Amino acid sequence: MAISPRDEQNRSVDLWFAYKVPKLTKDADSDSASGYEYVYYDRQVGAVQKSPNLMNDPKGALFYTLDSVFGDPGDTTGWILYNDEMPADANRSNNATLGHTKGVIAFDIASSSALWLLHSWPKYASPSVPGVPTPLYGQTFLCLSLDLATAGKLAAQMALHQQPQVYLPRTGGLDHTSPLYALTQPLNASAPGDSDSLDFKTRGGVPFKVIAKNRKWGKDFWNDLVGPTLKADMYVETWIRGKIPPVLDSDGVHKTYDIKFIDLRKLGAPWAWPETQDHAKWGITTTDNWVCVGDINRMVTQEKRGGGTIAFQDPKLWKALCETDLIIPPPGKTDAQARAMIRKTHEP
Amino acid sequence: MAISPRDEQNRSVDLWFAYKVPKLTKDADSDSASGYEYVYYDRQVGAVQKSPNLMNDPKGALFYTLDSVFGDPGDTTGWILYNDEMPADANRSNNATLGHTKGVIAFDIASSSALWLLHSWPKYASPSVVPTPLYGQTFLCLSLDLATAGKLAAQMALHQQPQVYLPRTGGLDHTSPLYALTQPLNASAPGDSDSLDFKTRGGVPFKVIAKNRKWGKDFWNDLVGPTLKADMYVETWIRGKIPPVLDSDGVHKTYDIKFIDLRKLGAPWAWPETQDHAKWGITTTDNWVCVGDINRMVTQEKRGGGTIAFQDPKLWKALCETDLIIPPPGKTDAQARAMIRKTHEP
Repeated sequence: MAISPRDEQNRSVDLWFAYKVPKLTKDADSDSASGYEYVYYDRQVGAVQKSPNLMNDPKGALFYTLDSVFGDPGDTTGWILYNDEMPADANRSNNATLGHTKGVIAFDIASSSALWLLHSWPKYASPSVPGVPTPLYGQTFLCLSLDLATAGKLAAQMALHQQPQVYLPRTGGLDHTSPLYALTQPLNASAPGDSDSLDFKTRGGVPFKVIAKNRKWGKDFWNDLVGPTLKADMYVETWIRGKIPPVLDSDGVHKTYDIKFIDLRKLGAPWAWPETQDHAKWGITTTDNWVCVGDINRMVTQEKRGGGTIAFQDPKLWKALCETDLIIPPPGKTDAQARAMIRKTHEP
Repeated sequence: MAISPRDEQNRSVDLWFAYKVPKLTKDADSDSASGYEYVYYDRQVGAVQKSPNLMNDPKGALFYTLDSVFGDPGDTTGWILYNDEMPADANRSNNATLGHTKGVIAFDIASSSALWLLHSWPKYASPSVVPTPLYGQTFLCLSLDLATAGKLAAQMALHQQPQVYLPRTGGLDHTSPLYALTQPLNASAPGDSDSLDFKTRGGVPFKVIAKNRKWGKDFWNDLVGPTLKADMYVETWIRGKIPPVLDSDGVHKTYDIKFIDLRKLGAPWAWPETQDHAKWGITTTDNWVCVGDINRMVTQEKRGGGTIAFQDPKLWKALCETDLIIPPPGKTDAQARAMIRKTHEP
């Protein structure tokens, strides 16, 4: 009854991760993937595996987690929802200056418990309308078990840097002095620095960092902030960070050759797809097993808006994500030539 | 020194059209096309053919036309520039409630002459100062008299509501509709669309068919087609996103399916329609060619914009024959065409 992430069988769990696949076409009558299939990971199952559920079913870690919050809240249960693209039932108009951060912070004062769900779905989530979010993209999800003090400290950072667009909150009787309450009130883009990083732990003791940029930041979020904060290089060499132009097949006909693919087949999830059909808001380091899941994608071109990423160390998840790389060269080209075309997208 | 479109040899011409190719690559070290190559058409040459020039050269119809305006203007020469994405030297934030329209109206009051250049480049043009080469684009440039340019300006003030920047009035009287286009656009438009008939100085009839920000229907099938009393040729248009499709190696990939192919016009390139601004269309009969501000996507913002429509059997046939359909692996031409039509769904 304390607020907690829920796993695939509705059991309380300290942390979970999911990678949802995009909608993928088999033929005119059927999809290979609807876009709600996913792989699931937590440290109890100990492996990244294909889920038997669809994410929009009323089953699986996402539903069980959010239903445990919204379904029958206590007198001191509350929540903060935010999204730069709010769902249709939101209680405010859009503010285009706020951060491109999306998520849910839920809490219960009496039990001193909280959770944080990070996702990248536009128009999600709603506390009373099961909205149908888009199936078209690969996406990642991270859900963490928190104590109330950690949720408050996180909300204080977000009020300063990420500056999320908060909608339909429930305060559960919070003191107006609480940073959780302050996050529901108007924000001031005032901080003099351009970034911030904080250390936290889950209730289970798993260390993580929240690494944020604000509207002043104009450099490379990944190589100039995240990497240096982790004291490790981001593994970027096969990232798509811009557009590859159409590539010649033959006789002057140029086609999309994606070159870089994300491949989950080693995890029992029988799908591989272009990185351009992926939100690509995760990254790993080349050493020390850091996994980052967050608000900011891999494109060199970015807006001057707040946002951040969660970083934590996980050898098992790091290995699984490392092994999702798939490089397919265009016709007549080598692997080295394909890698050079990918790296060219890193040029501004 | 009367204002006029200039052709590929820097001679005055009543009308010209250009189709610029996107940047196209062979590998990381070589490109098949820089994205400044183009085919050119006017009624004097009477053929749609690849230009010897690049559009960023200090020659060719685009350079010669704009240089005849910006290069050494007389005291009565002026211009209205507009773009929903203003260039950097405007030093102003964009107003997203104004129209998609991009272009240049230039004029000289002493000679009662004007020209209209329609283009689709963001952040362009600037009277003193590199536009993206990444997309296929169309251009149209028309010779107008000052009265016609003012009638067009009056329509724009109501419907397209273009975002004007760095104007030069050339001493325009403030009661001119051209001058009003440089002032804040506050007039309320009646209805959600408008269509007007015009002619070039050379007598070529054209229509300007415009929607305003209250329009929420299909610009092409519900406004343009009915205005022209013809059907738009849309059956192979990409009007939405096609998901990745399964290949035999077990991986899902981008298959473009619909390509734009200029090889029969001497330009040895074909490319995905998704790498094309696709702001042109033709009808199935009566030889209508439309070049404008509005692309083919079903999803549209509620903002102003329009298209220029005129009849030209020669350009119509050239554009019609640029279709190229390539099915995904294992699929037939019929299945490919059904996948394209699927992008037309609401």
